[PDB]
Amino acid sequence: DIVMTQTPASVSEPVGGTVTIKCQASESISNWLAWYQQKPGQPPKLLIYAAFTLASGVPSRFKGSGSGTQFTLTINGVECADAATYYCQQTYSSRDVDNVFGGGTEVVVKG
Amino acid sequence: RPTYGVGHQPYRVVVLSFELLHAPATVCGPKKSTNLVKNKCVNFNFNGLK
Amino acid sequence: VYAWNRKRISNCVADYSVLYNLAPFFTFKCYGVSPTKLNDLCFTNVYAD
Amino acid sequence: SALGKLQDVVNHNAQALNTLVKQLSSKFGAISSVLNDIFSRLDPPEAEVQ
Repeated sequence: DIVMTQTPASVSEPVGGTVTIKCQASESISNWLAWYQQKPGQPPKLLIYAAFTLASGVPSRFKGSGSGTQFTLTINGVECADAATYYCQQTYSSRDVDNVFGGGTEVVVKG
Repeated sequence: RPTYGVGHQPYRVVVLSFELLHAPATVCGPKKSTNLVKNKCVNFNFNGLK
Repeated sequence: VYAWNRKRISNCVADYSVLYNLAPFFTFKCYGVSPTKLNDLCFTNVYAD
Repeated sequence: SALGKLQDVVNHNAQALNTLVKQLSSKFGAISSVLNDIFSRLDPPEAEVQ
């Protein structure tokens, strides 16, 4: 019933820039939202839950913004250590849903 | 804080807004419908118009 | 509450006799219409938040 | 214009009756000018004052 898409497919920007990711919904999901990061050969880890609250032990560089339909994940500064795939989870209604998580967005940092 | 009273408890509130006009009706009450009769003194009800 | 949803209700029959079990301990205090005779009414547009 | 008086009588009566019947659609400060509409729109306690 709920379907999402994650854009961009991939990003690339030097060490001093800011990388941003859009997670948009077919219909509004309110604040209910979560952002996940997996290193290669590593299970994903929660970074932003409720679309605003920082997780535990995560540095204060990842910003979640937006509410309802459009959500943005913005990183103030990269250090070539956040080069991984990020996903957004609906965590709102999963009665008949093909995938709670969205598309994959791999971050590439050229240092 | 569930220990405190209902004033510190979650309340789910659903708000409904109508327009309440009897002509372009698309959301009506659950009452049934009956065949009309002509040329007789009757008390009718057309889309809420009694 | 800040990001309240909005729903459109149309092209359907609306019944209130079912609105007891789904939301127990409900309070339907409201304005602009008598709730006692909501059964015999028709609505052009209904929005649920 | 010879028969002005009788025509005046007839016109006076007709226009007075027409004004009386037309004034029935006056709101008089209600939400609606149809008492049926008032009955299906409000709880009695305010229906009495309307």
